[PDB]
Amino acid sequence: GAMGDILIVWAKDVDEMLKQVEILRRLGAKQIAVESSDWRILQEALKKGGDILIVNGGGMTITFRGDDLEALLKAAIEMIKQALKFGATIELSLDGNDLNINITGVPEQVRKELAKEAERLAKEFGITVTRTGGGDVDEMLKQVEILRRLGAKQIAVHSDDWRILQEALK
Amino acid sequence: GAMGDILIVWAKDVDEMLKQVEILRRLGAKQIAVESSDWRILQEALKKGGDILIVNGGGMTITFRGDDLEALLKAAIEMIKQALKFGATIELSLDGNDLNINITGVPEQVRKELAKEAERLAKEFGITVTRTGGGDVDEMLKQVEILRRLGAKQIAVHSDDWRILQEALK
Ligand SMILES: [Co+2]
Ligand SMILES: [Co+2]
Ligand code: NA
Ligand code: NA
Repeated sequence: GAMGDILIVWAKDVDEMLKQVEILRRLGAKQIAVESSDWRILQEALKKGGDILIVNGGGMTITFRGDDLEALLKAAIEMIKQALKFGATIELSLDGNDLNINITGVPEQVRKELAKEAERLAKEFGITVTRTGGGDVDEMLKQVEILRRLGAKQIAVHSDDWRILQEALK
Repeated sequence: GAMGDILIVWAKDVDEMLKQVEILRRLGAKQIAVESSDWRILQEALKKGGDILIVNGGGMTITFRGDDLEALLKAAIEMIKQALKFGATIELSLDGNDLNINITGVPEQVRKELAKEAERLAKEFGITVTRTGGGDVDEMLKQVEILRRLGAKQIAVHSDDWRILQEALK
């Protein structure tokens, strides 16, 4: 189309992803890329007829959940300050009662520390936290091969994530 | 490669972009996609031999600059709280004395309000701010055609950004 060739959907829930894809198709979108830390969401994107995926191999998505938005924001803000100081690239978005934080470009020991602070911050502010991805490099290599067997044509990875993973492979 | 087909570089400076691309090529990267609000950075990515670009049509990058990181973070945190409440998707990263905030999925009037808060917050915390992109939809359509004439093969756009732009076109 006139504005581009590919639309990028960041998918945090299978149902929300399928609804978003259908809305874009009705507006006349032809190619939709799906980004997720959740391997099951990317497999569902392929099943729906997509073939462009954005993976997160070395990083993770932290999801804070709670009815008080100001408490989600206080938890998220501490994660953001720490992650940026460690040199990570962050993607944030509000989705109902959920605040999603996609973190890339930090080594395994730093990812482990951030995942621990997420649990601590959730207890402090009286909210729940979910962590998606964070796998070792062998799990990533296995899940990418599975996406390819299921008919992925183009798999994209954040450069900072790819550089962390290459250093870890060596 | 084994981890994917395409590496994504978020480029905020032409020189930093060219250095990043060269580092990835030395590590054996074959296809590198460049993302920027800055049309000149995307044209430079094409000149260097790239052909996959991620554009920002309706949104903007806010860049806070200053020697005190705690002051950059206080300015950034207020932008993050406001932008998330308005339903925008945000991308953040520290780059030397710069804090970069890529904002998509808010209408023109809300983008205008956020750009004003950025100026105000910069004055409050004694730091400088730069705004990149924020163009009208006609400028986006013109700059996409220019990227295509300069040899772009695949242009990606965030779905939230594309939906804002489609509503604005109508
Ligand atoms: Co991403
Ligand atoms: Co982006
Ligand atoms: Na903290
Ligand atoms: Na504020």
